[PDB]
Amino acid sequence: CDLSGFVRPDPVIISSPLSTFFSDAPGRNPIVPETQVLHEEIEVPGSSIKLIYLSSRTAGYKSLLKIIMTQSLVPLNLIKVHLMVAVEGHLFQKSFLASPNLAYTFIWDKTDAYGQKVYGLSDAVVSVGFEYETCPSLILWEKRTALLQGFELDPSNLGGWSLDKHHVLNVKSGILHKGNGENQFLTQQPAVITSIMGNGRRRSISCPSCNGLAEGNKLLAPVALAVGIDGSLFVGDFNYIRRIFPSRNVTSILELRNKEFKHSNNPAHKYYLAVDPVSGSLYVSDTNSRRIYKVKSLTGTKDLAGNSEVVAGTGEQCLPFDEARCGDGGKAVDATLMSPRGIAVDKYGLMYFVDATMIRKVDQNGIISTLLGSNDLTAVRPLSCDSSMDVSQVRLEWPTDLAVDPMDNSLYVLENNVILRITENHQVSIIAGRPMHCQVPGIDYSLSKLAIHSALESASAIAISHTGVLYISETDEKKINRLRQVTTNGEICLLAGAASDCDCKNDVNCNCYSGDDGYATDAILNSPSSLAVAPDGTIYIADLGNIRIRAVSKNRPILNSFNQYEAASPGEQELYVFNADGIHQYTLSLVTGEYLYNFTYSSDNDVTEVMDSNGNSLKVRRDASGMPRHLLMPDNQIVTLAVGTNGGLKLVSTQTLELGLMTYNGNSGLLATKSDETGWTTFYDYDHEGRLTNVTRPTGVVTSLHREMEKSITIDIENSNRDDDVTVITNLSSVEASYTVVQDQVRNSYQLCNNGTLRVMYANGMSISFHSEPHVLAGTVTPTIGRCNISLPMENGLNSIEWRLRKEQIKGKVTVFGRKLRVHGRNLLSIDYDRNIRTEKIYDDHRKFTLRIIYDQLGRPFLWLPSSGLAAVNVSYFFNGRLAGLQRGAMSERTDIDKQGRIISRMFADGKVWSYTYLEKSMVLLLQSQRQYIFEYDSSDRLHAVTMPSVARHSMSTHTSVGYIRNIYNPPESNASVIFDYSDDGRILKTSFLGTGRQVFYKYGKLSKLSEIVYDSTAVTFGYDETTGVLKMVNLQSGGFSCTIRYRKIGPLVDKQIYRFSEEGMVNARFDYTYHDNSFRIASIKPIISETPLPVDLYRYDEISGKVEHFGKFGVIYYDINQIITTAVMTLSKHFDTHGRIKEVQYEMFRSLMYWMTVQYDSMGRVTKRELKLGPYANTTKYTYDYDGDGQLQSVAVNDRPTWRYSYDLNGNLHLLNPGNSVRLMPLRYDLRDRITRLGDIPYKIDDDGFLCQRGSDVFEYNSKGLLTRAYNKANGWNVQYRYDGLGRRASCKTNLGHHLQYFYADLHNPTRVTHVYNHSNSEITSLYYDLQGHLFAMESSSGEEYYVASDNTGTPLAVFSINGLMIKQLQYTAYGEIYYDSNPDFQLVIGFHGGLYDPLTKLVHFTQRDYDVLAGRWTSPDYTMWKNIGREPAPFNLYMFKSNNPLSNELDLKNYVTDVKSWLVMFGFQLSNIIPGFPRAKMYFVSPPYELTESQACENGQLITGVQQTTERHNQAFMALEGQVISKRLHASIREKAGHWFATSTPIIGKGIMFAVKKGRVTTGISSIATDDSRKIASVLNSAHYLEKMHYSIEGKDTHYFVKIGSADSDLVTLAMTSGRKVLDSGVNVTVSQPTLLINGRTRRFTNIEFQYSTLLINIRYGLTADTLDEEKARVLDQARQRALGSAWAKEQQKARDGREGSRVWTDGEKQQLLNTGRVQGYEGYYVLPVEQYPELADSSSNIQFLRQNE
Amino acid sequence: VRRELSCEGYSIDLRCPGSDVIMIESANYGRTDDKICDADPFQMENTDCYLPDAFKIMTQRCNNRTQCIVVTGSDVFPDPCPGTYKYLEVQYECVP
Ligand SMILES: *[C@@H]1O[C@H](CO)[C@@H](O[C@@H]2O[C@H](CO)[C@@H](O[C@@H]3O[C@H](CO[C@H]4O[C@H](CO)[C@@H](O)[C@H](O[C@H]5O[C@H](CO)[C@@H](O)[C@H](O)[C@@H]5O)[C@@H]4O)[C@@H](O)[C@H](O[C@H]4O[C@H](CO)[C@@H](O)[C@H](O)[C@@H]4O[C@H]4O[C@H](CO)[C@@H](O)[C@H](O)[C@@H]4O[C@H]4O[C@H](CO)[C@@H](O)[C@H](O)[C@@H]4O)[C@@H]3O)[C@H](O)[C@H]2NC(C)=O)[C@H](O)[C@H]1NC(C)=O
Ligand SMILES: *[C@@H]1O[C@H](CO)[C@@H](O[C@@H]2O[C@H](CO)[C@@H](O)[C@H](O)[C@H]2NC(C)=O)[C@H](O)[C@H]1NC(C)=O
Ligand SMILES: *[C@@H]1O[C@H](CO)[C@@H](O[C@@H]2O[C@H](CO)[C@@H](O)[C@H](O)[C@H]2NC(C)=O)[C@H](O)[C@H]1NC(C)=O
Ligand SMILES: *[C@@H]1O[C@H](CO)[C@@H](O[C@@H]2O[C@H](CO)[C@@H](O)[C@H](O)[C@H]2NC(C)=O)[C@H](O)[C@H]1NC(C)=O
Ligand SMILES: *[C@@H]1O[C@H](CO)[C@@H](O)[C@H](O)[C@H]1NC(C)=O
Repeated sequence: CDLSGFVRPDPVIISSPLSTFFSDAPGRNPIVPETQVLHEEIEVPGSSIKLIYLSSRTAGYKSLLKIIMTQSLVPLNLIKVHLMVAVEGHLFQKSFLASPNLAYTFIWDKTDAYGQKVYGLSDAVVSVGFEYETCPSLILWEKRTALLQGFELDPSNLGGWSLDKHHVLNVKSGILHKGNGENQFLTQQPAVITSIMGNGRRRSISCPSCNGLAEGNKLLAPVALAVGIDGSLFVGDFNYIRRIFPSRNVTSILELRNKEFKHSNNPAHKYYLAVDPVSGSLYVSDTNSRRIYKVKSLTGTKDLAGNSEVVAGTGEQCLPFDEARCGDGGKAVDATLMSPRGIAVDKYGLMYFVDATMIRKVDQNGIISTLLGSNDLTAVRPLSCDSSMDVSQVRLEWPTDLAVDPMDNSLYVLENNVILRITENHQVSIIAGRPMHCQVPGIDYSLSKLAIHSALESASAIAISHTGVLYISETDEKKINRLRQVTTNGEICLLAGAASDCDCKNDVNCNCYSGDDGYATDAILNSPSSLAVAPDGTIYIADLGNIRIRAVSKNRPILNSFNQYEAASPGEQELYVFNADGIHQYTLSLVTGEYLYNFTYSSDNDVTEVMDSNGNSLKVRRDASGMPRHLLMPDNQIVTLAVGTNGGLKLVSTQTLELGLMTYNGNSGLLATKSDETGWTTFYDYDHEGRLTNVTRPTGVVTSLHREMEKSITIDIENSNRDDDVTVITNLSSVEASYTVVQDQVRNSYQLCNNGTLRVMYANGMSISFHSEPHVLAGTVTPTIGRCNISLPMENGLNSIEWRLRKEQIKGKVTVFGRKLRVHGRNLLSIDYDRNIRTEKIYDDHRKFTLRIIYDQLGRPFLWLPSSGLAAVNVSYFFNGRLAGLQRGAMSERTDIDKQGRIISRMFADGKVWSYTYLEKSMVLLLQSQRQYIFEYDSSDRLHAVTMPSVARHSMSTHTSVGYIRNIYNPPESNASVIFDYSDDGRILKTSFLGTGRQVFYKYGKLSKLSEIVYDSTAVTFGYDETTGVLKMVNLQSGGFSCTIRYRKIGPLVDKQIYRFSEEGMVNARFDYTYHDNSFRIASIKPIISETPLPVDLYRYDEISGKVEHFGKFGVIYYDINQIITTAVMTLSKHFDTHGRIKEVQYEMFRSLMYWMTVQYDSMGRVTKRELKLGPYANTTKYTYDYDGDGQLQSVAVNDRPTWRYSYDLNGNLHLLNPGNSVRLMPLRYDLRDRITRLGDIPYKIDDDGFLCQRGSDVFEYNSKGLLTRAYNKANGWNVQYRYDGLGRRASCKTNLGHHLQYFYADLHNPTRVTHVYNHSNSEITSLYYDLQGHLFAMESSSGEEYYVASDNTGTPLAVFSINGLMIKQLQYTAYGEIYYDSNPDFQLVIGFHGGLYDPLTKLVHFTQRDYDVLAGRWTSPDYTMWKNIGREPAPFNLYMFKSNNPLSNELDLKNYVTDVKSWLVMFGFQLSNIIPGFPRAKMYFVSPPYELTESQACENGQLITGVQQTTERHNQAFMALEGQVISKRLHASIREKAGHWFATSTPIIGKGIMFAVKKGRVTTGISSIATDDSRKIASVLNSAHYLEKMHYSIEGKDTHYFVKIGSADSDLVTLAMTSGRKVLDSGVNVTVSQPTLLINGRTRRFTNIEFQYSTLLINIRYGLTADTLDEEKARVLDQARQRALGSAWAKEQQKARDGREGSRVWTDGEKQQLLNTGRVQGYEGYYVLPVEQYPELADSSSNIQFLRQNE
Repeated sequence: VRRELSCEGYSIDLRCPGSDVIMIESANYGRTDDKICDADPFQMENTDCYLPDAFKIMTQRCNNRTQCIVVTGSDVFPDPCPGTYKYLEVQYECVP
């Protein structure tokens, strides 16, 4: 049979991706979506080294190969399809029937044919056969290659787990397996180009000293290349044929007598080489001599000129139309040749060659024949673009090179910029190049990665690797000098040779030789003439133009002079040293060069000790077999390790704590369950391929991963509790790995290219391109991001950041490592480390900034020496390398530790000493004033209780609930619980105050971003753009009132901000922003308030530092750390001391001094003296401050005369003060919960939530969000109402006395800063101007008026000066901010004490999150978030005290000791955030902003759900890093922190070893081996139940969850072993079985009820038989909640009438009296404001109820 | 005393507050340090590059003025060291 023009099989082979992705925080997110890998961790006490688990480092994690052999269209005669897969000796064979879209997925167990484990990377050979109906005997075969990942090496040998810092190198496959889960496939990195022979200079024709070393050995003209069976490279060096041995030595083997020095670069004198695979014989074919030769001796004899034997040809050229057909049919020796060109030798030993325009054969017998028979012009048909025709129909025009495919055994011919293939069945087809037959319009879609669709530009040579990869040489000799690669799939790409800007042949001032010892794609080649593939896959190039032989090799670590391998991580700034076997010896600092970790092993190469730089040794105590027994921690603590019979780490524990408890799936090594000390068990489910499919948590939340492996691999990520579905699409090609992260219609693109480029194309419009370069210290083996090109969707949106690395070597050793940061060719900063003197110099390019960081003998930074005569910062360390003390001049804070490493003492420079005593899980903190704080902990170091010096005990607990983790704080002797509900990922879901019923609900949308905030009768919605994913709208809706904020963005940057209101009198606002060309810097702000355009404010910056040089009408001058704000009229000079604290302020107007202040501090930075002159002619007032034993303000003297006295409680409550200007000493009273009850004679009322309720006759109304909505005094006849935006900021203030103001926030960098004020009584806009410290200094009116404000050290306005330099207002405040003097009370100032919004009626100063009471000297509400970190950082505290009772000094923090480059730069005025895009801006907040506000700014940042998103972030963070080493500035012990777990964990109902899942409201349970019998009983009862979604409430303090079961309770009652009543389980869990009878809306119903309860957690199950059971329970729980909401609302309404307070509705005298006597009002009923149908969570909320009559 | 410095081809900006005027204290166009204004190895080859007329040029262009802008280059200053990457370093005061 003869098959001609038949459809060849074109299979699509898709291999499972390499495990390159890992998690940045395995404790926060263990899921790696793309590779479906589980990345877990176990933190161990006594060390920073963690235990890591990676699911890909197991036997169960198989290698996949999806082979799509047929498409939707099947050829007519096709009947059978055959498949062959060859991996490491295995041969899989399967036969299939012809069907559309026929595919098979091959699964590899990572073993060889002998059943032994295969490590690293393997090559798979896929063969697809097509059997036609015309011929059943013959099958059309096609061979393709695929890369499969084998077994990963296990360095640590700890039951499948590894030590965080312990790595291993696979020497054969070139893979770095890091202990943290990071895999670096070094061979997959950009290919390296090196010179293996030649020096760019010509040798003499005689070849003197040609027998020596290959490197640098002079060549003449390399025209031909061929690799021998030995691995030797035969070089056709024009006159001589030279053999390069694997020992890198050269010996001349043959001399060609017909070669002359003149014809070196002549194309007529070009010859071709070929090696026979049978016997290593080298064949030579000279076109000029018209013959073919064979080298006799490959070692080289004495007579080199006669070391050849004639194979074919006599020497005479035969005519094109020869009668005898140039001797065909007879012996090759006797035959004549036209012009022999390229030669190739078959697998069987058959020799093929190009003879002018035909292919001729020379068989084993020596008989010459013709394969591609010419002169048959009639039977010749023009070249078919799609189909494959026989040899007889093919005509060759100018053929040159020839090569055999070592995989196919097919012949490849290079013919007139087209590569053709001759199969063993004599079938010809186009493999690469576009002929003129179908040039244009042959293909309508134009550009594609296929070789058939890509045209060849002046091709010169071809080579085929053993993997069937074709390499094509292209030389124009001018600009095109490149090497292209054609993979088995038929894709073409550039392998070597960048496009040269210069002409190599014509231009005299040209150098076409570069890129050597670097990356191949960056290198510039010159006239490549021949190619050859080495056994290891390296490609040799005969670079004729540069008289060299260049090698394109796989990126690999090279054995150094010490017989060691070196790899590095630039992101971690570490260098790893391995022995000849790839075993981890040391970890050194890539910057410092100091040893960080030393690894010592046992006799069996099992790691036994990890020794850090500080002398901390983590010993692994092992058995003779190498089995781990336990870990001996640096503090001599024993961590017990139990390895199961399956070989998996079963238990990790201390003498008290159970750190980890694990179970695995058989012998696969796949982690099935993982438990901790709290009893929290996570369940992991995998498919038969060992890919993670489900992750189930005790909360009932299931994370599901679904894989669809087609032409592109798609992974779908779903969560049972959210609608945030994320899908990752992966497209792997020859050029790049293309990733697309999809969230609805929001698509983010990621491209990991072969050249080392990482490209991100965000949905917002911004694109980032990271470019790799070989590291200056570690070489080509480690690519580093040295360039970052940013693009914004605007006119001049191109930005560029660069890192320029350098080195200084003295006697071959690294002395200095320099790094320079550049923006658009300008140096901004340089960080250089000198290893000889151990100093790190950080310096500016213009003599403005200089910082030296001194490192000790252990390689730790200990001294910071700044410029401008500033106080140096120095630190102390303990033996274990932990920070002991800190010092900055006269200021110091030291600590002392236990033998256990616990802090026992804390010493301050003023002599203050705190003692820490440890007694049975409790720690007692005692101060010298004998004030005592007791902190009671868990075994997990989480707070149980806190006892104050007043002996009042506060209690806390944390518990796993249904869909979240509940955190409860209970005040002393109170049931008024404060609850913070968090999701499994650590996001806030609900904030509850059980005292009055205050609730804030947080909802998350499809983009996994904040979508809704619900509190009381208010709903706040966050709208995002459907395509870009950016925050477009923020809308607050409270009944009739609507406040909308709208944004327009240029990528992630705001260019427009709109304020819109639904109210009648309220005015709207618009702010237009422009950005400076090629930057992220704001250039202008143009406001439009009430359709009245205001003047534009221009911003000018220093391009080298980011310093604001001009803002509005104000100019800024910087000298050292001091600043001057200037105008033609005013000059504001700010002087700072050596500690960076303000020492002098000078305010001049019209060259006259208006205001001056001088501040003096003690050793600890407390304000001790303040001198003030308010006005040009006024006297100077001196204020002196004295502090008590605890640093609390004791007294204030005016001109050395005592005026104010302050005294404090044991709890720090201010219980004695001189109010305002008074000489009289007034006492303040407090309850057990530290809430104020009286101030002198005035009574105070604080509600059960901790919020200010009343101050005498003043009534304050705080909402669920903690915002003051209304305040009034009936006796004084005043009322004030406030409105807020969706971000929690005050939008308006309106009084009953005529006052009405509106506030606007135009500053994008300071979103809580009031920039504009609209006054309704005069319709004028006031522009507020703030200095570099954030203090108000100037004002501008829309009327044309200008005001100049004198503000103190805290930002408090003390005086106002007019446009003509006249003091119009002067204020005098007490230390706690109470005004006692005002020269002009009619001049209304918006900003008051500490920069906040002061209200003269309420006497409260507003800050976006908290309100401050000036009369009491405290906050009006507690900050309950203090409880989250008080356990980790124990210190004296009070929930209400203001600035630790030191109101005039900056709050004492460890941030006062400057130990980081970014913080030192901020002091000097530098703003790196303005010059480096994405760099974090220094926070300028006194009061922390609300959650939604900080979230609205950070939502524009790239998501971190997928592995490619985390890879991108690593690239970004490593690029922003400044110091080579950063210190851990913490004077407290490290605590193991869990997501959403704040306090001591309560015993769960869902026990340890129990699986619990809630999918679409349906309950499913599972059981593991460790689960107790009583825990299995609860699981059995809860299985198949239906959860009442969104209908869970806090009833009588109980976290109640409702469930239903369709059937009988009989089966479950047998399980519980009870009939009725209450039963207590071994865990302590209460089981209550009852048959209640409920009356719901007239209907009577009786049912069996099973209730599970522990502490506040309550799980309720209702039994029924009908289908309406779920609907009946839903109607029952909503009616019971409606009764609670109505019961509470009427009670609160009755209480308002009793107290004499204003009610929710206006009641008549009769209605009010009816409410007082009965409790209800006739004709009136409570109705929901926000519908219960859309908001079922507010069903029991009294603040969502309104009283209305039937008239509506 | 106030200080300004700019690398070759870049302008130097001098500004005084209100009605105060510039007075040049010292000036040099050239190279006196090996770390100032980073460039190729050829930059640090000469740290003794001085222009005596730099003081005179700055004095004439900036004295008695509220503000001054001068470009660090061949258009305003002669070349004291061809081949070496230069900078303009100035010390000045603001006087009535
Ligand atoms: C929102 O918009 C609201 C507007 O819709 C806005 O409310 C308005 O705010 C302005 C500015 O604060 C208010 O104006 C002030 O009114 C003061 C009250 O004085 C009245 O009573 C006196 C009798 O007791 C009358 O003599 C006096 O008559 C004057 O004003 C008439 C206009 O109504 C005019 O026809 C007369 O000829 C006469 O000039 C008035 O009826 C007033 O005292 C105050 O003036 C001072 O403040 C100005 C700057 O704000 C200075 O420029 C001016 O010179 C005044 O300063 C003097 O007094 C201060 C207080 O005592 C001192 O601190 C100063 O040092 C200075 O004192 C020297 O001079 C005195 C003589 O001038 C002398 O006696 C002293 O010994 C000393 O030598 C100003 O005009 C206006 O009332 C408010 N309007 C309304 C309708 O409500 C609101 O504030 C806005 N809110 C926000 C947040 O922006
Ligand atoms: C910072 O450096 C100072 C030296 O300037 C250290 O002060 C010395 O501390 C020792 C105790 O270790 C005293 O005996 C010396 O009298 C001090 N030296 C002098 C004369 O100043 C200081 O300890 C360092 N601070 C920290 C916290 O490391
Ligand atoms: C805190 O404790 C109080 C008192 O024990 C609880 O209030 C009682 O609640 C029941 C049932 O709702 C009512 O019948 C009583 O009239 C209430 N007592 C009074 C007079 O207040 C309150 O529910 C508890 N709250 C929490 C958060 O558990
Ligand atoms: C199981 O139920 C019992 C009885 O309802 C709970 O015990 C009571 O707890 C309160 C508060 O701690 C005490 O004031 C009572 O004295 C206890 N009553 C009795 C009769 O024991 C018990 O706390 C429940 N178990 C859990 C862990 O929630
Ligand atoms: C390689 O050549 C050098 C001369 O350059 C010679 O000294 C040496 O012995 C040779 N080494 C080998 C591999 O035999």
